[PDB]
Amino acid sequence: MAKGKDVRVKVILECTGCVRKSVNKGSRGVSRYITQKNRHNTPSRLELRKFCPYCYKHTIHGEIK
Amino acid sequence: AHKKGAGSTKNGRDSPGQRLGVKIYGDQVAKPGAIIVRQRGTKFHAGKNVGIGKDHTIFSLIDGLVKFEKFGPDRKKISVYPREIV
Amino acid sequence: KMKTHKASAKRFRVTGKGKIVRRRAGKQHLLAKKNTKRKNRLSKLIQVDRSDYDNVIGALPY
Amino acid sequence: IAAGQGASCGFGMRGQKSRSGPGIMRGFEGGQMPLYRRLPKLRGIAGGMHAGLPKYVNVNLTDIENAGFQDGEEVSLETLKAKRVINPSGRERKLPLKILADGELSKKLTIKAGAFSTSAKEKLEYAGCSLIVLPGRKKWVKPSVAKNLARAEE
RNA sequence: AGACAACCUGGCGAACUGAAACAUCUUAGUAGCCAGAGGAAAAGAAAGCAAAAGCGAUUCCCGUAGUAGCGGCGAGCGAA
RNA sequence: AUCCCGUGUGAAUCAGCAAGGACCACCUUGCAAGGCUAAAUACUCCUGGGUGACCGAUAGCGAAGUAGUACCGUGAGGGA
RNA sequence: AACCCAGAGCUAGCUGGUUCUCCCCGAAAUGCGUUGAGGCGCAGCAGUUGACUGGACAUCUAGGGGUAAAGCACUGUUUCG
RNA sequence: GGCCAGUGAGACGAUGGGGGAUAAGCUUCAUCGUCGAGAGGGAAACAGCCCGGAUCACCAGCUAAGGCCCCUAAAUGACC
RNA sequence: UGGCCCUCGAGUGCAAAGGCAGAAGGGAGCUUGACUGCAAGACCCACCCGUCGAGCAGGGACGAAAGUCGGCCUUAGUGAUCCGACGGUGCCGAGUGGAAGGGCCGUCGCUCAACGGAUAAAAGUUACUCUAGGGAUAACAGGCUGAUCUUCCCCAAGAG
Repeated sequence: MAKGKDVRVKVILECTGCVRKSVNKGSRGVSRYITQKNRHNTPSRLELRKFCPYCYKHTIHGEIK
Repeated sequence: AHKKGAGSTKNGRDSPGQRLGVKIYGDQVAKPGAIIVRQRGTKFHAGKNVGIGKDHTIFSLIDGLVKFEKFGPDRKKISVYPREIV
Repeated sequence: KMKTHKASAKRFRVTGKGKIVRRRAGKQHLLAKKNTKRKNRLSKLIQVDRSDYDNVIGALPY
Repeated sequence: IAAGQGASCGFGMRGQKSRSGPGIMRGFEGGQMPLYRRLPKLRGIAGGMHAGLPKYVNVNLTDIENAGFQDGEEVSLETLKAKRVINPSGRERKLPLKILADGELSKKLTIKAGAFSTSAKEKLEYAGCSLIVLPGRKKWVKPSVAKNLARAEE
């Protein structure tokens, strides 16, 4: 969104593992355990990074398509 | 809100910037000197980034912690009087 | 038989040696964004100096 | 005996009020203890264990069964104990349970009413019950209880 | 009717002050105004509590916790 | 939650209903919609006896000698 | 925006006052915060009590930080040729 | 480590630096000493400057700082 | 563009100090520890709090390998408490079995800046003034000091 003194918002998303959970939260306005912050405006969309969650180690991560 | 107008700087500071321990001493694995934070690891005192001549301590204690720019980083191991029995 | 401070009892918890082991701060849900290997070093420590007035409050509650 | 109060007369002529001018009237706790000292509260605030817990420690310190009605000389522990009892009168909790401690053990013994742990199994095996750790190789299913104590029904 | 000394039931109902500010809250449902009755009133043998053990009228005293719980969970109040 | 209500409505009714601090099932207990009921419990003008390391007429109740009089204010009231 | 009584002996980190005697030791008026800075809380400083070759002055050995001074290659200035 | 404190607007002189004209016993920091919580001796009289820092008595001596014509004790002492 | 002199006098995301060409400088491939759980020994604060950190346990990336990485050259880019939303966790859950709720793990909301933040929410006058105190906080004035002001004086081109 347009940056400036008016109506701003921290572009902070999450990265949930594929068909898994843990090390991440799922709600209306919540962030993962690592608390990732995208750019939104800047060409992004579709985030993902193989991280090591609770169950086992290293997976896929990266929610919000 | 943020103020603006005719005025100079303000607010004092303090790192601080001193030296812990010194040459020839039971320098434990603490952090000698450390004028600035983010100091990398060093398994000894220090002795670099300054006039010719390396520094050395009489006793060591499993690794340590000294600045990255001044005094350091890590090179040769120094420890007068081998810490061993018999 | 004195009005024991409640808002204080629900916080500290006298260990055993009469020490007031107060949990860390800024840990509750953090509310401080990311902390990187910081929220992990948050457990339960003990207070000093001022502790000589925080324990006297709940003298009865022990 | 009498540090010197009773009034304010004598030497140095006391003047109270800390001799400065704070709160001449007692009770004026300068700087409330709550604020500035009310650090994050989380460790304390809990759900509160249902168990009444009339005694921080278990029933006692291994003293059951003894010459007298202080234990009923039958090893049961209910509410008819004097020397050693969960409460001066007894009967006001839920689960008993007990561990080892001071005392020359007990000649006679017949532990009952739950209770377990090596504390009262390997040390109190001289009579009544004993220490028996149900193995986990017999059955293919997960281990059956951490420690099972014989003679203690449920 | 006593233009009724206190205690008691009922109707109505503050502030100062405390919350080191103050409109929530607390401080007082006290003080104060008014009505009635007894010398005791009020309450009282229980669609209770506890519990699957059983107790079992109300009221009063000592404990159980001034814990639990409630509250800008702040002050403060305060169960069973 | 429950108990007592202003207002609009308002079921069942004992092989039925309520309560168990949301609700629901089971179980258990108790069943009020009308009333009476001694004692333990509170306080005191006043009565009789007695007690008190309580004071002693600038003390103590304002009043231990015909003062809450004499006086002040319109008065309430204040008050040697 | 009263008079009199009652809660209010209200509140009053304000100010003033605060009534026998001897012995020993001995403060501070600073820091960190505070709608906080003529207020205080914590810490420093004082007194008391219970444990510790724990410390201070001086000599020697063993380092660094780099003021004064000086310099002024570099940064920012500077006259004559 | 534990119990009870007190005090947070201090002042001045020397020294090393910011403010002001390097003007102020002015103001704001650091350091030492004094006053402030210790007199007295000396600067005529000036707490903070100097010497010295008071358990007490004593018609007891010697000194520090400062002085030695008189006034209040002490060289119009010697040499240039 | 080529050759020569090529010496923090360049470049470091942004202020500035320090440091750096064994490069964090710059480019490219692979990747993405911008890792979880802990962590001897210490620094920084009255406290809260802040900062650094070898190694250990469970799994990966790069290189042949040794080996590095728990963010970005470092230092700011921020703010506790309480009330709450939501996931996980059979921890608990006042008759029992569940549930609601609470607890625990994880995250989010407050130019709460007067930002160690008193409220979810609050601007002015008072010459009608009143009360509690002080000149440590002003006005007249004394005093210290006194650049300015007043007076006098030095050198001296010139007017006369």
